[PDB]
Amino acid sequence: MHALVQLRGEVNMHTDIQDTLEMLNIHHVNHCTLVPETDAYRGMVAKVNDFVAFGEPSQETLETVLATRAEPLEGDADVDDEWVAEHTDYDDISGLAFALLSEETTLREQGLSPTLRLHPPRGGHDGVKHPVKEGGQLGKHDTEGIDDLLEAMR
Amino acid sequence: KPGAMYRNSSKPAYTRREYISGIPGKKIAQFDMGNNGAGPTYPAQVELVVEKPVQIRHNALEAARVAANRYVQNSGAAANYKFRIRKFPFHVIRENKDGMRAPFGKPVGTAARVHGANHIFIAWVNPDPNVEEAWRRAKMKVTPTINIDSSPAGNA
Amino acid sequence: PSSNGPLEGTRGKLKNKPRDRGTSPPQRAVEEFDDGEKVHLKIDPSVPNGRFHPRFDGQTGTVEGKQGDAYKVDIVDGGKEKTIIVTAAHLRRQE
Amino acid sequence: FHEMREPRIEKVVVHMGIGHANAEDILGEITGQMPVRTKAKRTVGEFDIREGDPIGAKVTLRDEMAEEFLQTALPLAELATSQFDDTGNFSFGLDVTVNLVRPGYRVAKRDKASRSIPTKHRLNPADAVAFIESTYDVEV
Amino acid sequence: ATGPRYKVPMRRRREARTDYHQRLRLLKSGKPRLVARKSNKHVRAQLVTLGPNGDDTLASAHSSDLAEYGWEAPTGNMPSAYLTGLLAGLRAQEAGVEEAVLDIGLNSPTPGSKVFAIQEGAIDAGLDIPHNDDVLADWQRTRGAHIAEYDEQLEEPLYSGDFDAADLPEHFDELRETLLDGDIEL
RNA sequence: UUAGGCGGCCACAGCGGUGGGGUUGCCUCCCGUACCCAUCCCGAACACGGAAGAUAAGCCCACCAGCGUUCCGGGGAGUACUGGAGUGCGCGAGCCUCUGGGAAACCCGGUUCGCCGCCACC
RNA sequence: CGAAGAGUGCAAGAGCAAAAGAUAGCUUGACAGUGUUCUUCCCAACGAGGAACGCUGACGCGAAAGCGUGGUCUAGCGAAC
RNA sequence: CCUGUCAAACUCCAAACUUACAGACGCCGUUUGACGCGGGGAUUCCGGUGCGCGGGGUAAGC
Ligand SMILES: [Cl-]
Ligand SMILES: [Mg+2]
Ligand SMILES: [Mg+2]
Ligand code: NA
Ligand code: NA
Ligand SMILES: [Sr+2]
Ligand SMILES: [Sr+2]
Ligand SMILES: [Sr+2]
Ligand SMILES: [Sr+2]
Ligand SMILES: [Sr+2]
Ligand SMILES: [Sr+2]
Ligand SMILES: [Sr+2]
Ligand SMILES: [Sr+2]
Repeated sequence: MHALVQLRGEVNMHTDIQDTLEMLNIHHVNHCTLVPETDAYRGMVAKVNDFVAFGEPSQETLETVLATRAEPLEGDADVDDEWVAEHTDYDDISGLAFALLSEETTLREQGLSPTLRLHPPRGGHDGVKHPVKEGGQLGKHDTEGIDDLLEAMR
Repeated sequence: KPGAMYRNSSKPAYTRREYISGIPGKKIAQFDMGNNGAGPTYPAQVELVVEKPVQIRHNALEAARVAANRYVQNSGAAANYKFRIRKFPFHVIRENKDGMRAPFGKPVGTAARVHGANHIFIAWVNPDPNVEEAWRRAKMKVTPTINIDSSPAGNA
Repeated sequence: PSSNGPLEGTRGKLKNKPRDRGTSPPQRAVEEFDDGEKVHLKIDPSVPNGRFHPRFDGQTGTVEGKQGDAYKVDIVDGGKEKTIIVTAAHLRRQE
Repeated sequence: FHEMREPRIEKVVVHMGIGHANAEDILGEITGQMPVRTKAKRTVGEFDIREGDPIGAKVTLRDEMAEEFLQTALPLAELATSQFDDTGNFSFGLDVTVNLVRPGYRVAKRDKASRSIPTKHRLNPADAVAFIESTYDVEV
Repeated sequence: ATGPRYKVPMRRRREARTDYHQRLRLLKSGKPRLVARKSNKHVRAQLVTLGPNGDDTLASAHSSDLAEYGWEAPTGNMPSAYLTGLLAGLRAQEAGVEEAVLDIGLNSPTPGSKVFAIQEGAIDAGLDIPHNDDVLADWQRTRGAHIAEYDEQLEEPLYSGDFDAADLPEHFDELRETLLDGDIEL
């Protein structure tokens, strides 16, 4: 399961690429989505590769982000262990976070908005004109690397 | 006309003679030089390697070839060496010489397309490299920068 | 194009690979298809008659009855749906 | 082994290539059966401004008609060797062509399941001279 | 095969056994075929159908099994041919085959021919087959009269040993009779 | 399939070559022209009638990889080319990195001297 | 020996070998009526023209399946009054 | 035999890629009625630039 974060705007973005981001439920810069690793999805994220930051996050980071940014499929309700317990097939955020990673469910399937609307990266990111291997912030990241990003956008 | 007008591969391949007519003959006298009676069985084999893809008109091919071979008469009219210009000018080139109206050009010449790193000239000799000087003069009359390369010689 | 006939620019697609040259096997010129069956459309260079407009090569239509021995195949050209008269010789079952 | 390998005379074609005839009258007398005319393909300056038209005639003799002919035709000829085809054939001369071959020939002349005779069953120049020579006359 | 481009005929063309042009016009009918083939000693009639992996023989008869019903004569003549046609035809009937189209292969459509007799036989078996009475033998020849009268110009018995002495087309009348009702393998 | 008929795919089946097989179920070559039918001339062929002879042809079986072909491993080659991205380089024609794909020639070694369906048959 | 380099009326590209080529013989389907579909006009409306494919009629050749709605396919065409 | 070269109107090969149809996942539609159909009203038929691929031209803010 990968964390997908749009870091490059829509303007001048090819339409079928932007259309793909929207199919992955992201419609704004900095929004994040948890996409399971399937041949199908892999093709999608490869297409979006140059406008996103993606990689498998750690249980802890995914838990932090869910606690700090997850939202109800409808409403401004707070998503905490109490919320998760009385609304989801899980007992606490961790349980959820674990199911998401093990790809046994999705945020929508549990009644949460598919997107995690993140805050701009504190201290800024590595840049949107180069991929990870070249020192930029685009493309596939280390679990350690993707975590650094998500934590900064917490 | 200047090399400027044709040195670049900026047009589609135009070589089919079944559809092109009136192509000027070639100014290149020979392609095999030296004791072409003998085989490439020599100790040293140096070669002139073009460093950029370009189109070389037969005009420059003949000037460079002469410049080198003529000089390789530091070895003698019937000396002991081999020399081959391995490229042939297949690309027919034109010139629009009514302004931009019906401007397809008329055949005015032919050039050889040579890609970066291909060797245009190859010489075969005994430890008698007066040829390296022959190519300094040769590379002196063709568009691209070139590098002289000794292919089989540990006889420093 | 310099002209606009039915075979304009059909040099490649209406040409057989050297080994597929010569009269084609009759087995497939007699194949029977059922209404509703998905079929691929491709003209057979060796077969003169029963062809459809070359523009439609590559289409995969749905058989919907027949006219004489030829078949009536439904397809969607762009966004417009058309019907194509085509003999077995130029069709192959899908999958 | 042999027998189904020993040479045979399958057809003797006698023809005259005039280029104009009543020559059919004599070709029919010296052979025994009715002749047939030969047309000439392609037109030529030698006044052959006609493609489909009589230029000559011929007669193909098979079996007895052929032997009864060669018995009185071979004596007329002389030469041999360097006058024999690679297929063990030979022609001399009005022309006289003798077609020789081994027993299983029909396999390449029939309609159904035809097949071209294997080079091993194919007659040979030498095998030909032998057969003929071994039948009322001499070689070279 | 000289190289990459060389074109090798289809197998059955290579072997000179299947005329694919005639075969096509043949299949157009949509009907089964009355494949009529023959040899020097025997004759054969098969009712064939088209199949996903090759043709299908639904019925058939061979002059060899003609004996099983009382045939004591040679098997490469007209009476044999007719009878085999009838035998296969009858078997076809049982199998549910109602009609067919004559497939004479690489044989010639010679009037009076055996392939045509094979056809008359199958038609008499009740099979509906597109034909032309004007191209079929005149019955008496089918019975083998042409062979009896040939033996009339005796001097030496036609068949080396075999049966009879002066031959019997009547033997044919017996077999046709024996076939038009009852009997096993039918 | 101890030799057959009709095929499907239409060279993995082609080209060329070696060996084996017939009182018989057979296929053939073969023998023969009174008939049906045939030759713009020939029972050569086509057609018909038939078994004295043969396994030399064909055919069927077993096999050989020199040529042609199908596929596979290794090398060529992740090269050539390339869909996406870049305030990366180059005076420039042009190149490079990242991401997703990815040849061809050729060399070397294997495979391939058809496979499959239906009917018939010591 | 020879899968095709010939030939097939004419450009070019394409098709064709027990033929779509050659020869011979016979024949007039280069036929009448009325349509379907595509084309003309990719997608997407537009006429004349064209083609493929049906039904009916009448025929030719063939043993028959079948072939013939002109010449193997794509040019050779023209509104109202 | 060997040795040196090519192709917009060459191809024994052969991509990336584009494309028909179907299934899956995604997204979307069934009170926001999508897909589709019928009708009213248009405007519009001087375009330009970057990037990729171009064809012409020595080139061009052609
Ligand atoms: Cl037969
Ligand atoms: Mg909300
Ligand atoms: Mg043997
Ligand atoms: Na074909
Ligand atoms: Na044999
Ligand atoms: Sr240009
Ligand atoms: Sr002016
Ligand atoms: Sr220079
Ligand atoms: Sr004979
Ligand atoms: Sr400059
Ligand atoms: Sr790969
Ligand atoms: Sr036609
Ligand atoms: Sr395209």
